[PDB]
Amino acid sequence: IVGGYTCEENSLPYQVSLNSGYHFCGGSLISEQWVVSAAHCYKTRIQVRLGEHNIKVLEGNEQFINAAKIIRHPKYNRDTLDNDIMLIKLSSPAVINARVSTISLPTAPPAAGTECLISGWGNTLSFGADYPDELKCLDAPVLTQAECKASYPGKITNSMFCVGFLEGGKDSCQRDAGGPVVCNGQLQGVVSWGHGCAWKNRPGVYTKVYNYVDWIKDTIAANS
Amino acid sequence: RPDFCLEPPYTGPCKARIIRYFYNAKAGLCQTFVYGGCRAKRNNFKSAEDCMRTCGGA
Ligand SMILES: [Ca+2]
Repeated sequence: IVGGYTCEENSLPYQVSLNSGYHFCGGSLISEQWVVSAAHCYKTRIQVRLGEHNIKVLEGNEQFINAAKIIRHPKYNRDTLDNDIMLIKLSSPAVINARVSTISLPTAPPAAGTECLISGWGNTLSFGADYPDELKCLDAPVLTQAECKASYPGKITNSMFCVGFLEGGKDSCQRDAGGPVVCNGQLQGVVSWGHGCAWKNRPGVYTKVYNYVDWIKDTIAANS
Repeated sequence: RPDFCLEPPYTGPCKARIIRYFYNAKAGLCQTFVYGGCRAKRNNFKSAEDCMRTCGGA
């Protein structure tokens, strides 16, 4: 997260990280046993960490749960990034408490102008490359599809939308992928891609979670 | 000796943080870099050994 701030320590119980020897992506806890992430964050083996604030300093609230199933959307396209969404079933249900809890799926599509909260342990660009130990947060508005397509001619599919600032300076960045864009308590976006981070006229591009509610519900049910 | 060995490391548009190796012709060795998870160029390897086998000496 570039140009953001440190999230309040306890405050985003739904934010998880994906690990495979090291932290490589984020994710969101949507039910006791299911996590939503990005398809480009797929690895054959993944350990999900929950309840983290500082990924290097344990405060006792942290859980370490292996992924039992890792399911990319069947229509994920690794070249165009169309349908960049993924589900992970935890090997055991998360223990629910103040530091580890779920976020709602969206009940309506993202509305332009709505202020959202984007979070993760991604590059902050604060001193050249800077991968922070503490979870970072960014308040940022949903942009119109017109603004999105103007920023990325040729590249914005139906699965995608932009959240951020056309002026640049504030954005998600590397290691943030798979993490949450939450708007009014609902998971509207998954951190996906962008041209650079925090460039002028190049806001982050996010997967539109609302388009996948049925797939998510069906997938979860098919894997009970 | 391939020319792609002389290209700077390419993070790409995706926002994962994946460790990969690239050949640094100024260094004469392979070094680590951050790969975003998609659209890799050819100067991008999963090990330093693989990297040197393809690009070493370039
Ligand atoms: Ca922690």
